[PDB]
Amino acid sequence: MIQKTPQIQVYSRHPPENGKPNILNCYVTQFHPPHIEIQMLKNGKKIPKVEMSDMSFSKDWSFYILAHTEFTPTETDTYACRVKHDSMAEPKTVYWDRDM
Amino acid sequence: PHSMRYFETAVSRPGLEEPRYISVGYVDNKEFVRFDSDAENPRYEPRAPWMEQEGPEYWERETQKAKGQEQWFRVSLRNLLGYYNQSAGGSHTLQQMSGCDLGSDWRLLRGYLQFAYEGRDYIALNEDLKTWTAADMAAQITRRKWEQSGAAEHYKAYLEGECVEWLHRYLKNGNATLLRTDSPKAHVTHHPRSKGEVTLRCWALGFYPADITLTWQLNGEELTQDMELVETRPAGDGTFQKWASVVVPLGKEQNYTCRVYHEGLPEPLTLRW
Amino acid sequence: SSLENFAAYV
Repeated sequence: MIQKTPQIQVYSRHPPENGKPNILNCYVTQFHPPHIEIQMLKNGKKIPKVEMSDMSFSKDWSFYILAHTEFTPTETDTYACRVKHDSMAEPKTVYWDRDM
Repeated sequence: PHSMRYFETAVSRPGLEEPRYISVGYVDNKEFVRFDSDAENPRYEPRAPWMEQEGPEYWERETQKAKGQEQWFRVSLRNLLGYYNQSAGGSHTLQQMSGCDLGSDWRLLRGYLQFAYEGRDYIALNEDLKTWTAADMAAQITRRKWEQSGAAEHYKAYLEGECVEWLHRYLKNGNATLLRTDSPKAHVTHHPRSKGEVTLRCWALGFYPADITLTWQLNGEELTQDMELVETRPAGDGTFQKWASVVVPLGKEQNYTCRVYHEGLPEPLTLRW
Repeated sequence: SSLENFAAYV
């Protein structure tokens, strides 16, 4: 019953420079129940060795977690974060927008 | 405005006896310790450098407490199932936030104790550390139960004693870490938006602490309601990020200015495209 | 240092 849809932000740790190694972050917040499944993608393919921080929750009780992996931005490769949470009928995929 | 807090979470696992239990402690919003029942060897662990100071007896003692807490949440979870007439074939959550705040004059400013069931407020200890505020009918049962048992006195004592003791301790040991700042590195970017209109985005990166304020101004007035502000996010290295943007008429970008206020900035920054 | 809840459960 009690359910809250997660907010999702996908962004790099450092300013994006095509061809230069960086770290892609997928910050998921404001969700409940705590159980959640996160995946990060490069051209629609799961990226290996994606690291997940430990879960925590905010002052408003909603949970949050940070997923991140190494990546090198380019002109043609796409990067996204797909989230599966009981608050949604199907997994939500958010693409990385370097201007955000 | 210093503070310490412990955010505990217990999640029932259908069919199983033991719920998963996670406890995270913070000092000035910085995670410094954590305990997770899911680990191969459940134990409170350092999550910040200056906690290396503590000896083994400290972790052992904290870990023992965690075991105690686990039992408490397990029984509480079960009781809550009955209050709401819920089936145990599903998962449920019981959360707790507790701690203390120090005012300007380093004295105790406020003590905190609140619980949430299924992510919603259940019951909370009032600022007087004597009375309880219940959120619904079920909680009222708990409230009446705790007034009769004098539970508040137990919490008040921790909140005004041990809580203050250690917060002072941690603030002293992590002083060089907690009292530091990393002022933001900011810049303005220009982006297409729609016909005759472009987007100006003001970024603040690598800053610490998280507290910050970004504003846009047009003709000396802040664009209070015509500005998009993303929520502060972790860079992943201990610092934070944030930005605020505005959609402006193409050919008038210059008329807009961004200001960045951070406690690491003695004077606020003033940027533009 | 973490708090240990009172004997009384919810």
